[PDB]
Amino acid sequence: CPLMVKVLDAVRGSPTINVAVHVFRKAADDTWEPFASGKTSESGELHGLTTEEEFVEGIYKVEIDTKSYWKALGISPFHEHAEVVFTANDSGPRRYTIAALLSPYSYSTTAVVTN
Amino acid sequence: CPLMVKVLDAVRGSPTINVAVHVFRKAADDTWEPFASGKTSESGELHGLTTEEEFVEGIYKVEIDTKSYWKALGISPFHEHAEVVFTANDSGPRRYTIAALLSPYSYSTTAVVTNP
Ligand SMILES: O=C(O)c1ccccc1Nc1cccc(C(F)(F)F)c1
Ligand SMILES: O=C(O)c1ccccc1Nc1cccc(C(F)(F)F)c1
Repeated sequence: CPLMVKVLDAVRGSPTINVAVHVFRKAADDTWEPFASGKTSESGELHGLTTEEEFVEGIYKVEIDTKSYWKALGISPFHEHAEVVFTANDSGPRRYTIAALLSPYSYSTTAVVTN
Repeated sequence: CPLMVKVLDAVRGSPTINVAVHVFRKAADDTWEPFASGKTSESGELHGLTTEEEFVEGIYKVEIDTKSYWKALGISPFHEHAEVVFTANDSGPRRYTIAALLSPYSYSTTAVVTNP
C-alpha cells in the first residue's frame, strides 16, 4: 500500500513485534484526526494501513507506542512514544516506508520514499 | 540548568545555529501548556530554558523546528519537526540534555540524564 511502518530493536538485534502504531491526519481546525492503526508483525512490519485513493495530500502523524514495548521487556524507557510528522505530496515518490530504530533512551527514524 | 537542547547537522558535520525550540508541559486537563522557548546558539546548544524550581514532575514536549532549518538551506525535508515527549523528575530532580542529529529524511534523538 502507499504507507508502511517498520520497527527494529537495537538492544536485542531483532524486529519489534506487537507494538501499537497510530496514524493521524491534520484536520482543518489543526487537531489530529485518527486515521488508521495496527500492531507490528513478527517481522516488525505494519502493512495495509491505507489505500492509494484514501491517502491524499496533507500532513500526517505516525505514533509508535515505544513505552509499552520497553515495559513489556522490563526495561526503563525515556520517551513516552516515538512520533513522526510529515507532509505527504502528490508530485514526488508515493510509496512511504517509515522506519524506526529503538533504544530505551534513544530512537532514530528515517523515511524511504519511492517512485 | 536542568534542561538543555543540543542540535547537530549530519550533512555538514556542524552545530545547527538559530534553530527554534519550543517546550510544553502537560496540564491536569490533558492539554499542552507553553513552558519555555528559545533558539540554538553558535554551538548548536540552547541553555537557560528553565530553573530547578519551575521544572517540576510532569510530561514535557520538546519540539525542534527542523523544517525551517532545512528550507533556509534550500532543502525540502521529509519531517515537519522533531518532537521529543518524556516524563521528567519522576524519581527526584535530574538534569536533562536532549540531543538531536538531523538529516533531510531522518533524525535521531537521545537523552543524557544525570543526577546533580
Ligand atoms: O532495516 C530495514 O529493512 C529498513 C527499511 C527501511 C528503512 C530503514 C530500515 N532500517 C533501519 C532503520 C533505522 C536505522 C537503521 C540503521 F541506522 F541501523 F541503519 C536501519
Ligand atoms: O554531540 C554531543 O556532544 C552530545 C551531547 C549530548 C547528547 C548526545 C550528544 N550527542 C549525540 C546525539 C545524537 C547522535 C549522536 C551520534 F549518533 F552521532 F553519535 C551523538
